[PDB]
Parts: sequence; C-alpha cells; structure tokens
Amino acid sequence: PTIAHGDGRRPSKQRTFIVVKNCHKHHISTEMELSMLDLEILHSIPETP
Amino acid sequence: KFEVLLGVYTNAIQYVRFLETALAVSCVNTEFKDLSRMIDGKIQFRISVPTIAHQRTFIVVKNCHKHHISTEMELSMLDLEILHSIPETPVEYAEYVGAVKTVASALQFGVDALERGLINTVLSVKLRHAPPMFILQTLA
Amino acid sequence: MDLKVVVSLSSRLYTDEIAKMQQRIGCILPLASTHGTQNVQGLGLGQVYSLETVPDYVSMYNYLSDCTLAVLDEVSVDSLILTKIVPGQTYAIKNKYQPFFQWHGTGSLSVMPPVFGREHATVKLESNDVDIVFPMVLPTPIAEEVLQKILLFNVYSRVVVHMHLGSVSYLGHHYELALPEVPGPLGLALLDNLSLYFCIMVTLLPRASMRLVRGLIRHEHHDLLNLFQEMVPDEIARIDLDDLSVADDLSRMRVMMTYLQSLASLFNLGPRLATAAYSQETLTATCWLR
Amino acid sequence: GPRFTFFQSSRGHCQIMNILRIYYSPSIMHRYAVVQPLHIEELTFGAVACLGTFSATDGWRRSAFNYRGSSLPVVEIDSFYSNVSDWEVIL
Amino acid sequence: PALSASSRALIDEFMSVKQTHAPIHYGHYIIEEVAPVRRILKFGNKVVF
Amino acid sequence: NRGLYNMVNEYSQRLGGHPATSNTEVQFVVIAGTDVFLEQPCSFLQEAFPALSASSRALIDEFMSVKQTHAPIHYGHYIIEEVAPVRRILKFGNKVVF
Amino acid sequence: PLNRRMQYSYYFPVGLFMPNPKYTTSAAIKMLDNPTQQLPVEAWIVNKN
Amino acid sequence: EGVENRPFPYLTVDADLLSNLRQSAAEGLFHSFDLLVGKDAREAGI
Amino acid sequence: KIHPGVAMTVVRTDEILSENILFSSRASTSMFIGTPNVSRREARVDAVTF
Repeated sequence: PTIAHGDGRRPSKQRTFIVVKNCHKHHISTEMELSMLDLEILHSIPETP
Repeated sequence: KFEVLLGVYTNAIQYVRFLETALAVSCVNTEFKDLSRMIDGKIQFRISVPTIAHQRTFIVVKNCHKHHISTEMELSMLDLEILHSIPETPVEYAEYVGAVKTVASALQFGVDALERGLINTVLSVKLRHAPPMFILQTLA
Repeated sequence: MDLKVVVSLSSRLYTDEIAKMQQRIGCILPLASTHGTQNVQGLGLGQVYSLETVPDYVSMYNYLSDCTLAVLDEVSVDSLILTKIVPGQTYAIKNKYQPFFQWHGTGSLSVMPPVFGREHATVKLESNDVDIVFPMVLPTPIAEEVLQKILLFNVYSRVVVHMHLGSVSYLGHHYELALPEVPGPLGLALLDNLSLYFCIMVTLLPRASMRLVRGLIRHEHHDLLNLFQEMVPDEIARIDLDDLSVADDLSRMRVMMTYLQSLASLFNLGPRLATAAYSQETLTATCWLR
Repeated sequence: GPRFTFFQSSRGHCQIMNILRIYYSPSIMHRYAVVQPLHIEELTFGAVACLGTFSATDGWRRSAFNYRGSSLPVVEIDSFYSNVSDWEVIL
Repeated sequence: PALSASSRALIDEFMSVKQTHAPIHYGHYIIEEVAPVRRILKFGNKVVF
Repeated sequence: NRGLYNMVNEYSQRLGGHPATSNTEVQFVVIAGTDVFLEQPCSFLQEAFPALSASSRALIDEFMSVKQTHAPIHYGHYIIEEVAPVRRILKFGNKVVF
Repeated sequence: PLNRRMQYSYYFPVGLFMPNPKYTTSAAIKMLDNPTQQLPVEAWIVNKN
Repeated sequence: EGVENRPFPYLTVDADLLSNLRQSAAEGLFHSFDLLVGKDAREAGI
Repeated sequence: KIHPGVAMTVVRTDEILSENILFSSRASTSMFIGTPNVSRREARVDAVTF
C-alpha cells in the first residue's frame, strides 16, 4: 500500500511485488563397507556351529 | 520428472482503522457528511479572569484549518471491459473473477491508502503545534 | 471525466488577499504537476520569475509551455479550487485581464508571460510568504506584436525611438510593457535560431521578385512600399544585374516555403488557444486547447 | 548515410526545435566540413515530426527482442497515443 | 565548542586523565566538548565520557 | 560493488575471499571449498586493526604499569595501544591489564 | 516522520595566542621547545570515527 | 527472469513480509523478482 | 607551516538523526472526517487513473 499526502508528490500507484525463491537442493551420501565372505550365509539357515 | 510448485502466498493487507490505533485519543472526531460546503469553522472562547485583593476577560478566537489528501489508484482498460461483459465459459468466468478481484483490490487499496493518509495528516498536524521539550520544560 | 485540482494553502489568508483573489477568478493559471492536491509552491510563474529586477521572458515562455494550464474559479480561506485544462476538453474562459483587451470574434487566444509589469498581475501571499503571478492571456495578433517587439528591443539594445518600440497599440487602448536589458543566453539562443533561419533565407532568396520590386517601386507606390521612401535599396542595385531564370527560382521557392513553416513554428512558443464564439456581453468564450 | 533517430521529450515543439539544433550541432558542421554545399538544396539538415504522446511517468520501460539468433536492446513505450504531424525542418 | 586542541600532546594527555587534565598549557590549549550529544572517544582503550 | 545485499549474500553463500588454510605449519591458499570452516571480515570492510607495538621495552613496561595514564608518545619513542575485536589479556608478571 | 534531523552548530578556534604570562596547570607534560615562544598553527578535531 | 506472472489463488497469511521491502528489492536481496507498478498489477490473461 | 598574523574560528554544522517522542493530552483537537469519495482523473489509452 501507499500513503496519500497533502503535497503533490509523484504518487505510487498500487505497486505489486512478486518475488520467487528456488530450492537449495543438496544431498547426503554415506559409505558402508561389507565383506562378502559372510553374506552367503545370511540367506541360508545354520546347522553347524 | 517434475517441477514442484510449493504453493503461492500473499499478505492479507489488514485495514488499520483510524480508531483502531490509539492516536485517536489525541483527537475526538465527528463524521460531518458535507465538508465540501464548510469554508470556515471558528470557535469563540470567553475566559474570565478573577481578581485578587493585595476583572479581566480573554476573548480569544481560534480558527480551523482544512487538509486535503489524495493518492491515485490506477486501472487498465482491460479489466473494465471484461468486468462489464458477462462470461459463459468457465475459462472466461475464471478470467472474470480474477478481474473483479483486481478491481476490488484496487478499490480496497484506495480506501486503505486514504486511511493511512488520515493518520499521516493527524501526525503532521500534531507535530506542527508541537514546540520542543527544552522550551516547555521551563515555560510550563 | 473529473478535472478538479484543489490547492491547499500551508497557512491562513488575510482578508485583503481574500478580497484581491476573489477578484481574480476565471483567469488562467499554471500548475506544477497534474496530480490531485498541490501546495502553493509550484503554482504561478513566480518561481522562475522571482522578486528580482532582471526578467527572462523566454524562460518564462518555456515554463509556460512545459507545464500544464488551469483556471481558477472557487477561492476561499486555506483552499482554492482549480480546474485543469487538458487537450480533448472544452472550457469557458472569462476575460478578467486588467489591460482590457477586446477579443476578436472567433479568433485565437494566447497565453503570455506578464509583460505589463510584475505588480500588475500579482497577488502577494505573505501568509504563505510566497507570490503568485497571473500569466496574461491576450489574442494572437497582439501576441505576435508583443513578441516581435520584445525581440526587436533585444536586438536594438546595442544600437541607440524607445517609446515607439516598447509600447504596444490596440484599437481599445495603447499600453506600455516592461523591458529588461538582457534576457540571458536563452533569449540570445532565440536570436541565434532566428539569425540562423534568416541567413539561410538570404542565401536562398529568389531573384525574380527583386527584379519585380525594383520596377514596382519605380512604377507604383503603396502602403506596402512607402516604407522604402521611394528609394531603391543598394542591394537591389547590386543584385538585379543577373538574368532571370525560372528553374533556380522554383528550386529556391521549393526550399523557401519549407523553411518558412519552421520559422512560423519557432514563434509558436507559449501554449496557444483557438477559441470559438466569444460574446461581448458575457466576457467569456468557448475555448479548447490546440 | 542518413539516419533515423527517435526522441522522447516533455517539452513543446518550440523547445524541441531549439534543443534538437543544439543536439545536432556537431553533425551540422561535420557535414559542412566533409561536403561543401555546392547547390542550394543540400542545406536542409533533415526534419522532425511529432509521432504522438504517452504517459510521462511510466514511459520507456526497457525490454529485449529476440529473433531466432540474437537479441537487440529495445525500448517499450507503453500505452501510446498516436498522432502524426507534418515535417518541420531542423536546419 | 568541539574538541579543539593546539597540539597532539594535550589530546594524548586528555584521554589519559579527565578531572586533572590541563585546559591551558604554555602555548597550546584544549577545550572540552560541552555538546548536547556527548560522544565517547575511543583512543585505544582510553575512553572519555 | 554492485548491490549491497548481494555483498551480504556472497559473504554468506560461499565466502571465498582468497583466505588461508589452517592445521598446517605455514598458511597455504585454500582451493578446496566447503571443507574448512572459515570467515573473513577483513575482506568485507578492507581495514586492519593496529596491533600492540612499541619502540623499546621502556614504554612497554610503562604501559603495563598503568594502562590509563601512560604515555602513547614519548620524546622520539612511541607505543600504539592494542585495540582489536579480541581484547587480549596481557600478563607481565603479576601486572596484568585489560 | 519522527526520525527527524536536528542540526547543531559547532565551532572551534584555530591559532589563538595566550597573553604573555604563559603558564601550565599540568605536571607530566614536557616539550623540547621554548615554553614562552611557541604558538599554535593548527588544530586537531575528532571525527565521527 | 524465472518469475511466472500467471494468476493464482494467492493464499493470504498474516505475517507482514514487507519490513524494509522496496529498499531490499532495489538492492536485490531476492534472487529474481518482478516490480509491477500500475497497469500491470492485475492478473494476466490465461 | 608558519602561522599568519590572523586567526580564524571554524564554524560548522552537524546533522543528527534523532528519534523524537510525540506526546499530547487527551481530546486536544476536535476534527471532522469527510466522505472518502473516489474520482476519475485521466483516460490514458489503455489505462484509466482514479
């Protein structure tokens, strides 16, 4: 909005602002390691100790 | 793949009513429906001064002073001709409701800017009859 | 359309200025802006024509042409209502100019910087400590007569007769007008453009017409000729020796008539008013902005 | 080679001829120095014409103009009111 | 009157002590700022109010 | 130069105003961005604070004696007091000032 | 409209000269000049900074 | 810029966003913004 | 760097951005509020100005 004045200033006629904001897209990557020599036995069933 | 539009937003411009601010405790007011035809307003004060043993009358005149304030809202010729016309298809109806929203926004903006101008004029006329602190600390 | 501009006075007004200004109703006044409300500064030519001793008429003409025009009808305390003038609209203009110029029927009015003295068209507003002058409006032939009298005074400053130049004459009354001594570099720039046009005229002026006018003064005598006092000028002697040829005469006139339109349009300074149906009993006329 | 320039101003035509003479003051003696005016018709240094009026406040917002390859800078006189006049010679 | 001084030396002693500063030295002089706005004066770590 | 809120943004966004590195014997110039956590106010305003210097030890042990009434300027000698964003504690024996 | 700008006016003399019984109300100021035969030529004023 | 000027159902919240706004946009705190004065302050056509 | 025989008094001024406090007594000034009428100023060719 604006403010009417008594004196004659160059009056601002209903200014309308449109701003936009973009997304700061950024990601996270972790690093797990696993050795495969014990991964064949997780799908199977145990019978020997 | 898509571009997400996370909603649109705006400020609901609240009306700051002239009696909703506490500046109007400094000024009582009367809705006078015809200020266009009042060229002048005066107030006569008869003040009687008593006498003290070891009469006077102060007739002072006070005058009013008017204040004009005016801003300028603006409207395109598009949203008047589409305002007078009538829609029949819902795309034209969606255009029409947007145009009447724009014109209503401009009108409510106009009266709101006029109200803010009233507060501005009140602050200016109170500052005009305001001598500083270091004179009325002593003269009082 | 609603054309009302109200000008707010920053202080009150004494009763003598009220009585003076209510006499000055209907005159043309200039404005600073074209907005809704304005203050007393920027109204009138007094900002550029200050309370001084050396005027500048052509900068006053520039301030008149650059800004808009209005008419003052309703004046009271603290406030006075003006009505703007915009092209496309018609108005009524009353004849409240104290050098009483009788207006021709359906001629054309012209606004004017106040040539008849600063004090003649001026209201002193000491309450707002400023001055409003009122720009003169008078018809176009008297306008061009005043303007060419101003420029001829500006060019005959360096020569010398004074009362026969700085005093206009009308059917109603002859008047005197205030004369400065220098109008500054803008008046010198008007003389610059005038002499530019004039020297290119006397480069490209035709020679059939001089050969006419030599034998015409030696044959005939008229009010259009008696200003020569029946004496041929010397350049008529040292110019008409040449032969008379049609083609270069046409080629001279084909640029002469182009240049004279520009020379007229250079004297279009100050806004013009082509009015219509002036009545000598109402002292007003239907006017519009040309 | 002749040029077509455009002009925005808030003045009268009386002012526009004088300020255009002062604006073209280098080019007139440029043409005078390079080409002497041998005949009587070369002395016309072009002319002007009012193309019309517009809003003095919101005037001449800049914009861009794309063809398929490139982009020149371009002004945009918005909400123009056209009114042609004749030619008044600059000299 | 502002902080006028006819040398550096009266300045470099004025920020040192205030109540026993010298108003009038031999050839030089100094003048306390009696202004309505009383500014703090930061000379290193020698303030004066 | 162009834009003042742009200056505060480019201060806040990446903050690469050719600064030094840390956790090394001498300073190198940082190429690897957003690995060190650093800030450069001296490249936002481009001024420099006067460090505590003197001429001989005499004015140092005068300024350590009384920090209020001491000499900033001796006859030819001089000592410039320590004004800084970090107002450091200075210990000289048991005499210690602020 | 309350953020107004009061302007104050300041003045300081430059290059005065005390009358001939010159003197000093100070102890820890000594100069390597003639005490009676020095006069100022300059002033020193504090800044905003 | 990347600003879309198509009309919208602009949801109205009560936070006063515009604390020192026009000085900020003339300084360009925002990435991309559009100053619409006067006639262009309407909803544009579909 | 030698003094002339005539001194000077350097006058100057300083602008100060102050925050003033406006106080007034209750019911000091009676006023009248007019009717907030709208108007039509100018028909520019694509846009009207109220």
